[PDB]
Amino acid sequence: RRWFHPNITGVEAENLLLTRGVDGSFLARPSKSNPGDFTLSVRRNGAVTHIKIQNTGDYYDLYGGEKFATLAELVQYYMEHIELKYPLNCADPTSERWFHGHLSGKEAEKLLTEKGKHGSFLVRESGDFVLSVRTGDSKVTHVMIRCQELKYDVGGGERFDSLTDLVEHYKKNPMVETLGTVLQLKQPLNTTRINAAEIESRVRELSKLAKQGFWEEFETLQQQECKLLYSRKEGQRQENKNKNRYKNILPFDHTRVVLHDGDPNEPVSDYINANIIMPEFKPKKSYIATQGCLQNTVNDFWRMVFQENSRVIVMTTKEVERGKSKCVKYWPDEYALKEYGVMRVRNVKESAAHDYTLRELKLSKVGQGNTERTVWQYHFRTWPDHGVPSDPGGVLDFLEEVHHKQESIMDAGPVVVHCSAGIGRTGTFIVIDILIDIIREKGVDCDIDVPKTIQMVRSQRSGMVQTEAQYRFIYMAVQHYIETL
Ligand SMILES: CC1(N)CCN(c2cnc(-c3cccc(Cl)c3Cl)c(N)n2)CC1
Repeated sequence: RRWFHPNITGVEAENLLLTRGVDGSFLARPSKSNPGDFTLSVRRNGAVTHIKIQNTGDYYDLYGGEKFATLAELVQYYMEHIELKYPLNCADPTSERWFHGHLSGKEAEKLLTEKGKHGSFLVRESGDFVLSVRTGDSKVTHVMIRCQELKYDVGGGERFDSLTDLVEHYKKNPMVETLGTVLQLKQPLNTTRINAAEIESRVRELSKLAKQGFWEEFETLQQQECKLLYSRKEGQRQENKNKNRYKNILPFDHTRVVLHDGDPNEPVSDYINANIIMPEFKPKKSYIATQGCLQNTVNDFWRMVFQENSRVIVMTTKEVERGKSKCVKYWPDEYALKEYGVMRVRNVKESAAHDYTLRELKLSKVGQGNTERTVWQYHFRTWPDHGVPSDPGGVLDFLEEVHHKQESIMDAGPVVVHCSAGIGRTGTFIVIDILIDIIREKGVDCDIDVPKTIQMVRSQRSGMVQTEAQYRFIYMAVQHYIETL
């Protein structure tokens, strides 16, 4: 993911492509003219083209292109399909997990001693740098990194174009001390795990200017999304193409929900754009993250709910937003009964609350009375069209009610969560739910690691949690939950 430059202007991007690139060279960067937006800068016929990528929270929407779950998925699509031929690699180490810019040696030794383990390492500024590694069961070793005539070295041997190239080389070819100690660079020092009780302190520190600390942390998490390019073959099958709301936003094959007992006369009846999400990766405290139904996928949706024994559905979109259909109406009007293929649904009662509507549904298979179960649909109706709510209170009160409903039901299957694409708002609600559940069981004195949790959810469905605004909202929601305990 070296084609992503987090700190360059459009002029710097043009100058980089015109002087260090060739026709077909490209890079992506965050927008400066509209923070929250991105730009794909591409060299074609000796000139540079700047293409806008927008993300208001649901997907990356490339101008003159398609809608994607991650920037890595976007780039992989066009590199395997204006030509994107040559990534122009970024030498900036700001978004590396192990880079701690202006941090002192005293503080760095305190962090490796209190939070490190064998092979924990960090790189900090001295124009020179220091590589600090903990080894043992123990001790801290400091390796001086010289910057001489724009290249990096540890005092001998090879000279690197970037700290990234230097760190990767010494991860592959470890330094050995003359008495035998292997300076193993096993893992970056963990600085994001916090005690839940100290959430306020961390939010305060992250709200300070780095763009704030939140931006730096979120972009270091995005840098790791190239580790998550898992296969999505099933969603690409001709037979499944029109079952996807967005052509290129697909479920990973390894976690997709497989639909069994399909119409024997239907060649492909096992697909739905949905993934099982398991915390720390029981059916009960698991989730199904899915897209908003299409008219042709309503029956598949109900086959999924029935098969998985799901008793709670969380809908985080209106049916229509900004004049566009985000989810078809897959449930009957209040008091009505409808058949969706082999599935029969009665809408028993609707209850309106400030931020949401609850629909008590009875789902059963046609011809089998004894299969009836109640499915509780919580429909969050006040999420803004773009961005996130200004206050997490409403979302928390809603999740608290959803949690208690699910907890009250013996052997309930995973909670189904959906929005439009099923990755932005969906991923945001699931992550908040996972984090608050840890504070429920383990109490205020528990460890929480927001980016670790999100990377874990993102390994089960593409792009869960889309934006820096949602990333900050997750911290704000955890903070508010702890503050009202
Ligand atoms: C100051 C700095 N340059 C930015 C903040 N920082 C970190 C570190 N680690 C993560 C992390 C944690 C768990 C899983 C994943 Cl995948 C990630 Cl990437 C993160 N998001 N930010 C430290 C370096």
